[PDB]
Amino acid sequence: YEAAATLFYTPGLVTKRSSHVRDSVDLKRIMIMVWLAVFPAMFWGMYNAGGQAIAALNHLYSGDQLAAIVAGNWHYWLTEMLGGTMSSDAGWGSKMLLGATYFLPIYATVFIVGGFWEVLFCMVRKHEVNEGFFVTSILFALIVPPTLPLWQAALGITFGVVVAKEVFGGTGRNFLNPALAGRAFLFFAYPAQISGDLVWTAADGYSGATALSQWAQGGAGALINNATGQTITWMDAFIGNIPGSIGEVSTLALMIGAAFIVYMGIASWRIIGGVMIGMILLSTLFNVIGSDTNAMFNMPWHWHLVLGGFAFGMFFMATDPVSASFTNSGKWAYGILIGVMCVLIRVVNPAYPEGMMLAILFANLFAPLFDHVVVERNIKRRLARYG
Amino acid sequence: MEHYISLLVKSIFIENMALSFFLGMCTFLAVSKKVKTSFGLGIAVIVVLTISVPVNNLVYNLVLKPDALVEGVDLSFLNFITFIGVIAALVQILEMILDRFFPPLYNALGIFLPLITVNCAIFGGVSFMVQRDYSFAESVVYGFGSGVGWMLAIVALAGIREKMKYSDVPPGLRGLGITFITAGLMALGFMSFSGVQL
Amino acid sequence: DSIKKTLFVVIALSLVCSIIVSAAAVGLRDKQKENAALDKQSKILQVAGIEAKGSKQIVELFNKSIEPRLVDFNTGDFVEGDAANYDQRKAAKEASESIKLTAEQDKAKIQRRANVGVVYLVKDGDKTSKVILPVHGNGLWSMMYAFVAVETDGNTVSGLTYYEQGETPGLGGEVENPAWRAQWVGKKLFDENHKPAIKIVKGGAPQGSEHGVDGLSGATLTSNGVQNTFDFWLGDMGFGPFLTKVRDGGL
Amino acid sequence: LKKSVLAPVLDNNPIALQVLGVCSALAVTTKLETAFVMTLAVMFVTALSNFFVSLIRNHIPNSVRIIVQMAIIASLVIVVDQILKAYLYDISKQLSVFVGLIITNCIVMGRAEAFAMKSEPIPSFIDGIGNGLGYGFVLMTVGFFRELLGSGKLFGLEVLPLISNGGWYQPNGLMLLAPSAFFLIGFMIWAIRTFKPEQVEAKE
Amino acid sequence: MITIKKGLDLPIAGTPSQVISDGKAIKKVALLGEEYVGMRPTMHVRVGDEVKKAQILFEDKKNPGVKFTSPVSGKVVEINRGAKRVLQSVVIEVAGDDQVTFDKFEANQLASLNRDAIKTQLVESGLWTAFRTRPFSKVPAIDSTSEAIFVTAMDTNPLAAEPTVVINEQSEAFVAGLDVLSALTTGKVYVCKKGTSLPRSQQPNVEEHVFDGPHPAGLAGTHMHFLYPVSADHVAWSINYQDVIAVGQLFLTGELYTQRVVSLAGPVVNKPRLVRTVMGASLEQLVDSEIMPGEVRIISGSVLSGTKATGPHAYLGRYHLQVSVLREGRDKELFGWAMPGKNKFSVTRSFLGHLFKGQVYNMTTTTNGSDRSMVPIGNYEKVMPLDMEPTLLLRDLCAGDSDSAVRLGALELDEEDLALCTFVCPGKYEYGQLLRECLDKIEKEG
Amino acid sequence: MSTIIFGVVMFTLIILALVLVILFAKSKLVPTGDITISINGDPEKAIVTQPGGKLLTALAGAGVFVSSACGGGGSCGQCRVKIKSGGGDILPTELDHISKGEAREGERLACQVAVKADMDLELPEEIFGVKKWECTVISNDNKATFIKELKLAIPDGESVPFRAGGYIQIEAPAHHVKYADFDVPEKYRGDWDKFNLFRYESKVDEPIIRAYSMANYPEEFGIIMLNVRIATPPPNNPNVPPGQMSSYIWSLKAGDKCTISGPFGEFFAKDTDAEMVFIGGGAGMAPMRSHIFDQLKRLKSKRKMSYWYGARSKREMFYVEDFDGLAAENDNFVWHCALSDPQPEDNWTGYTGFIHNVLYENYLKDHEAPEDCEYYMCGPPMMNAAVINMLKNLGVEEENILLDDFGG
Ligand SMILES: Cc1cc2nc3c(=O)[nH]c(=O)nc-3n(C[C@H](O)[C@H](O)[C@H](O)COP(=O)(O)OP(=O)(O)OC[C@H]3O[C@@H](n4cnc5c(N)ncnc54)[C@H](O)[C@@H]3O)c2cc1C
Ligand SMILES: Cc1cc2nc3c(=O)[nH]c(=O)nc-3n(C[C@H](O)[C@H](O)[C@H](O)COP(=O)(O)O)c2cc1C
Ligand SMILES: Cc1cc2nc3c(=O)[nH]c(=O)nc-3n(C[C@H](O)[C@H](O)[C@H](O)COP(=O)(O)O)c2cc1C
Ligand SMILES: Cc1cc2nc3c(=O)[nH]c(=O)nc-3n(C[C@H](O)[C@H](O)[C@H](O)CO)c2cc1C
Ligand code: FES
Ligand code: FES
Ligand SMILES: [Ca+2]
Repeated sequence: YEAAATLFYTPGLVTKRSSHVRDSVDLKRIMIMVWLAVFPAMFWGMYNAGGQAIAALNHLYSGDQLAAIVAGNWHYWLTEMLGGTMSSDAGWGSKMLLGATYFLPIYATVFIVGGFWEVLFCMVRKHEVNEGFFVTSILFALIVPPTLPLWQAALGITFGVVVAKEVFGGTGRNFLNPALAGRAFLFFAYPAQISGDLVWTAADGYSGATALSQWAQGGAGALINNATGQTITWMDAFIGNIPGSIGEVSTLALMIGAAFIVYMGIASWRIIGGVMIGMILLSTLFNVIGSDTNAMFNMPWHWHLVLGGFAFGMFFMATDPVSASFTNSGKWAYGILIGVMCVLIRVVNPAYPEGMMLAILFANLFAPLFDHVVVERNIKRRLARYG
Repeated sequence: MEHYISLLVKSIFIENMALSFFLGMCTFLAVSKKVKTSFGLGIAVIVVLTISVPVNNLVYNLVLKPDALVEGVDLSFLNFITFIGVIAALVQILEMILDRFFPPLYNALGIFLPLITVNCAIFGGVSFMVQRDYSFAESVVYGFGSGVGWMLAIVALAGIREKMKYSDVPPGLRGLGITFITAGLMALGFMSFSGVQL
Repeated sequence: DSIKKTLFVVIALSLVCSIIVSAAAVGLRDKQKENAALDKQSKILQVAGIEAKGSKQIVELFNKSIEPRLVDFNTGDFVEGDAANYDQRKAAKEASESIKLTAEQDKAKIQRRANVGVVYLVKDGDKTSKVILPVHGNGLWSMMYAFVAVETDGNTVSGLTYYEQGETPGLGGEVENPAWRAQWVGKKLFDENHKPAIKIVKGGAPQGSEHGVDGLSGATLTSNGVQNTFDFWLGDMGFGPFLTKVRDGGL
Repeated sequence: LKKSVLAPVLDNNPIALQVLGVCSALAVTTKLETAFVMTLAVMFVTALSNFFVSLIRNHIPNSVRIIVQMAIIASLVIVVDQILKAYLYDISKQLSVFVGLIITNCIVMGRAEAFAMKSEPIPSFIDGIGNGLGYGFVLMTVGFFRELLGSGKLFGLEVLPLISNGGWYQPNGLMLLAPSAFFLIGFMIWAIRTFKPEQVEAKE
Repeated sequence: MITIKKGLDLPIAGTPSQVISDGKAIKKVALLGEEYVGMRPTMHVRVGDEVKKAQILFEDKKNPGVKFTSPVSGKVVEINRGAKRVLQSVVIEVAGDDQVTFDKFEANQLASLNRDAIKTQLVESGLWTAFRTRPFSKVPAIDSTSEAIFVTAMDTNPLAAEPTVVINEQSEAFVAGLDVLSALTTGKVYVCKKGTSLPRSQQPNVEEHVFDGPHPAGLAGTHMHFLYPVSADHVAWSINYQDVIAVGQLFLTGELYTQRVVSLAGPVVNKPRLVRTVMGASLEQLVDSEIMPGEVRIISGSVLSGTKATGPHAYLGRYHLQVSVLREGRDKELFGWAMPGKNKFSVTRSFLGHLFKGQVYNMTTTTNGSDRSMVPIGNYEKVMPLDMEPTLLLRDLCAGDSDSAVRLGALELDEEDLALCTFVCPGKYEYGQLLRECLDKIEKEG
Repeated sequence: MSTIIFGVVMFTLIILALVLVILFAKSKLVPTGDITISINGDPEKAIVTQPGGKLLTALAGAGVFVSSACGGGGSCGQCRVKIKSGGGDILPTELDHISKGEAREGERLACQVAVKADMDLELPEEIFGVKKWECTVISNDNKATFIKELKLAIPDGESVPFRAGGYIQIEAPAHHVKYADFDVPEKYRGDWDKFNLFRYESKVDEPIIRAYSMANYPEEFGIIMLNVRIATPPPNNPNVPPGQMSSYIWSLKAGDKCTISGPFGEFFAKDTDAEMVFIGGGAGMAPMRSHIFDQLKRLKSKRKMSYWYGARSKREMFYVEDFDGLAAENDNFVWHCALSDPQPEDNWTGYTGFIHNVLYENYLKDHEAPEDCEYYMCGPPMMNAAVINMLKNLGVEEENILLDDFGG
């Protein structure tokens, strides 16, 4: 049937003009390589989502109180049925399963609903179904809290795929990041479900702040894991033993995944370098200045790196080839602006604890302007007749 | 000039003159076909706002504010006529013909002011300066922050549209529709700041 | 000739337009002021708990039951003046009547103090039963204003209404929720030592508490704004002296 | 006669074929009441401005006719603002700057210059009414969606029971923010140009 | 001296052995009509006409005075026309040795000849079509003059012949051609070459320049970009070493010299080597019994910028100096896009093939993937050494923005210059077509 | 009361703002002297205004006002005007409303350019250039069932100056006409009865003016010859109104007066030695006859010529005798005709099918060089489309085919 013949096999075509020999790479391989790069982050996110939920549940409840709670939620009683346990001594398998029962529904809903719009647009416009949706859907599914409603997820992916990408003509035509566009739609339409203390841990009745919401209140002294009463350390933040979005937590896993796609030449190291440069410079400037009241002024760069979605955005979503600048000189400025905006929104803006999404969405507007600035200098050099 | 930069940041980002208050769209969505024109147009708007807002503040405080001319008398209903006339006069001559010194400046941005003389952005800036009890203590912070935001937004839109030549928008959505969608996305991006913690 | 004709026509047009505009503007000024007064009095009556529908009803009830007064914050004692038409916001804005606060005192981030406040006494018969204190402070997105009605003992809140907040609807704008505003009735502003005791309890106040109030769900920054507002205004720098005078009796 | 008033509604819409009069059109459309009042105010101002400009185009000094028409428009807008502040205070408070910004609205100046300067008074008045109706169409059709989906109300009447009132609907936050107006206008233009292909723009 | 850092030496198998051996007998030659840019022929011959060597076959309507002549003596046997009756090729069957003869000179006199005499001799002999013009790669008009002539004494195309081996057989002819070009040049003559030694002309006008690096280093476009940037106001002329040998032989002996030395190489060639053939030879006869069995594609020129040699186009192009043969990859492979390619070539590092340095690939004509929109992962900048913005230039070309392509520098390029950009495109675009279509638009206005 | 001050303040503010604009800010560093704008390079019709204001105001004073919709500003760019004096300021927003070549050679938007220095510019004027002749009809009869010939005498003895391939403009006071009001010979009755056109009628009372080609050629003096085809409602929807002026010309009598005007035209041949080919059909016969006659009798050109005509049946071609005489007097010309609707009683089917098919199959299919000759055509739109498509497929370049908009 058509579905198999277009996905599994290679088209079996030949060159009809110009270069009679072609490079082996293609969009399918590029997108699949990106898609495979987030698997470690996905699996660790599921594990952490299960572990945090189990810890919070066993902290709040015990005995018949815990039994009534588990009997009342389908995630919990399905985990119990499938052999896992909700006891405090649950192994890694039970935590992975409990994280799966949160992640998988979101991923399936996102994929199906986005693919509907993709296929509809491609059919009506007589195109061939593209491949970047595989990356879009998984990134969107990974950058949302464990407790998103499925209808909200569907609305977000609909907005991201239709308004931001398909309206402009599909893959390679848009100028904005679709996953971030959908996340921003959710962010500004339904703030109560994607912010606060109630959404980042999937334990019923549990309410607890997160790392950046705690630093803004009390500095490094306020970083405490209320579920277990221990203090969050830099190693915990780096490994990914902290609450948050599903896939953002593990900086080690994100680095392991991103190393491959940076080595392979798919992700641009220039953008990552620019992001790091901007973040380090602005964070160190704030550290030098200091402040009597704002506790965010004293967070160092190596703490900025591991908290929030900084690593995830920098590695996997600040490097979108279509949204970024097309010139090698402009890529440095693009990354620098992204890092500067992220740190600035983190430190100075009191309304939001994180700023990666807004920073990237802002830099997407000005990347073409950096491209223009570079190309105009190139044109002047040409008119000087030395180019 | 400096009163407090939380005012400037807010007006640049969240309540942006173009992308939030919809001020100046009739030319913002039309002249943004090319970057070269938009750059000078935005610079001209910047200077006109910066000079006009404090001047209208002074005129309002000295003549049109309740009392301030004679006790028990309030001329505040002439605000619209006075503001529009002052905006028209302070440009149509006092720059259009005034800019004889600096010919390379006049041919650079002096060619764009004839279009802005009745643009709604200028009048909206003055009207905001009045509606909110600002002062010459602010003097220029608000006007400059609004003008720079307008210039930045229009230049960014022009750059985006130039980069957009590779797109394949549907025939019915070509032109005004896709421009409106792009402006909406630009505002979504621009919604990232609301204040400053020193 | 040309110049004379253009001057004449401009003269005529200006005269006609000016006459029409001035007549229209001067005719309706009193009605505009009346509309503003009605808008304020409606909220004041609603806070006082007096049922009123219609312009005539609002006017008659406000004239019958309410009595605006001016208070000097430094000594918490009444002063004589045009209490009904006072403009505390403009007084704060101006440089003569008002003062600049210091970073130590500016708990609510209001940055200036009017130096002469206006309070409304609720009267039934010849006596006084309540005093309505306008308080305001900075939230997360904008400045928030509210009226708090305290009984004549100087401790017990009879009601609270936020009438200009501008926060985020559904998340930070819940300060206007009737179910939340109904929690304040019966709470005590001060402890046995006569210091501020109102606390916006994060995660919900204990049931039956005499000082705690439930915090807004997911809006801790606006809860902090409210807490700062009440900390500043209930303190000795705000309405503290006047409230001590009220508690002394004879209001 | 009626062709002049009705054609601008959809054949030559002020905002869907040209880009005039969006500044307030997209800022005062979070409430259907404010949208309706703004539409009526624009109708009033445009009709009377066109009538008065037409009555005097024979003797108007060609050198400075812009000042004359602007003065007429400003006087009319001032009168409208006073009337709204006196009789519809609750709504006039919400409009704020955008009642005044009618002076710089492109529709009022464009119709005055292009049609009133060379048309008979009654035709100019009818043209102003028609252009006002065309403007109001977009105003009200944006306001309907924004209000309904952002607060579950129409003209303030409850239609969708909110969760905060024990209902079932959770209002959308974006509909109370600026980008929703852009998106709605764009998709409106898309639908209009799909059902009337004659208005499509050329690629070159 | 001048070092090209960016580029790509394509590691295709079947590299020729740099030794010249006599080629097979040829019975048919032809003048391809579509390889001359923007020319409208005016046929002077009809099927059955007997033609001498250097006898005019046709001339161009849009370039008055230019004459295209026969490479061999024989009979016109076929005239092929495609859609819209566009000329495809004029075929001549070799017979006899009658030829047209021209003036002679001594090696001492060449540097002092008049430009008009040189141009008349070249136009009459038909060698005037060896020159090409940047921009627009057209044959220069007879009455036009250029201030910089570029001689290409190096070849870096895949499976290309070694120019030194060929030149050392014809040192005197090469020197004479350089001397003639020195009088023609009205300026300087640039002899672009590698770091090895070549016969040298004593004239001050002639300058030798050395280029080092991967493939792009061998293109006249790169040479011009680095030594004499071209524009609408500055046009240079491009010629190659074999044409220079032909010019020298013409001005030395008074008769046209039509021999060529072309490399026959490819994955499916039994014994790659250099073969001594005639100009415009029939590839179907040249490759007879030289290839392995199966379905293969015969290309006139390198695999990067050649022309498929099928039917009416099965003849050696005038500007090509090699023949490449490789198999047709029509098969479908299950999950081929996902395999860990240990034997798959790519300019990126997502295949295992790049780990095995020195590996050589039996490449085919497959298009690895299907057409898609451009997602710029940044391959073009790896292979474009010029001082341009390749991604922006290519997007402008694809969008049809000719007026902006000129700003970004499209006037300096030729279809051979974008060959690597076409090669490494993840979207499988062909950019030579777009560049030519935009250049035609630019040229057809003024 | 006390509104006198309220009025006075507004009055004084307005008057101050107006007088400031009139007085120009107390000092202008421009020359301040009288400056001259010249039109078409001659002193007359020039304008002299002091520096200040757009060039469009000087043009309006000259009476050649140009479209300036949307208040100018480069919004749509219809204000272009050719400027002949030295170069000056050209705004960046004008550089895309005209070609890259026009961006330099004096083309500028007048609504944006301002009167600041002495200027010279060019614009067309007196475009009408009308001179007419009070021509009187001579005779009129049917050449085909839907075509009629018309002869009319000319005052002052001489023929109105004209060129082959041009058109004249004819005027007439129209009235209501009914198709029964005029008659046709018997040989056209055979289908006039079958289609029952007599029942059609039209109502008009306004004057009519239209451009029409002539069938004669310049060497004829004192007479102009032309043919007209009736505009009848299509058989697939007879309710469409008939053609008022066609019915007028078909119904009016001899001795009627119609005035010829604008005999210049806009399409003409040119002197090139290349062979020329003609194809015609129906109403298109007149321009082809004009060209053939002008080249063969008046010019007596040596270039090779040929002509094919596309008729429906024998009932639709006419005056073949003139072309036979042309072929007899000159051997470098040939005549042909084809039947697209052959009828059995015609008893002659020398050529059939559409004109383009016969042309290609008989002549061009074996022609030496189709691209080395020029083509002239006229006829029904679908014949024209077939002919041009056929020629382009045969490979003839664009410039060698000449197309007339009216078709015929
Ligand atoms: C340069 C030039 C040269 C011309 N030369 C000739 C010539 O040599 N001989 C000649 O006879 N005419 C010639 N014409 C006129 C041409 O044939 C017009 O098409 C014709 O005059 C239209 O009919 P009318 O003027 O009678 O009707 P109009 O007053 O133009 O009114 C329209 C009438 O024509 C009919 N009609 C309009 N369009 C169509 C259509 N597409 N199909 C069918 N019916 C239609 C309608 O039913 C209606 O009755 C020439 C015109 C031009 C501009
Ligand atoms: C790519 C990405 C972008 C994010 N952007 C934002 C943002 O702009 N604003 C925000 O409040 N949270 C954002 N988040 C969520 C935070 O990273 C984090 O999960 C959440 O704020 C919980 O609090 P914490 O950051 O203190 O852990 C983002 C997460 C990811 C993965
Ligand atoms: C778009 C958006 C708007 C918000 N608006 C408000 C607001 O108006 N008031 C508020 O208190 N919190 C608001 N929040 C939530 C705060 O950002 C913050 O997460 C919260 O105050 C933390 O509460 P907690 O201390 O209980 O975790 C908003 C969040 C988002 C994403
Ligand atoms: C390295 C890389 C990163 C990508 N990142 C994203 C991303 O963050 N969001 C997204 O929607 N698509 C992403 N894509 C897919 C694709 O580039 C994107 O949809 C483009 O904007 C084209 O629509 C990515 C692709 C690659 C190769
Ligand atoms: S209404 Fe047109 S610019 Fe404001
Ligand atoms: S008509 Fe608008 S610029 Fe000329
Ligand atoms: Ca204040």
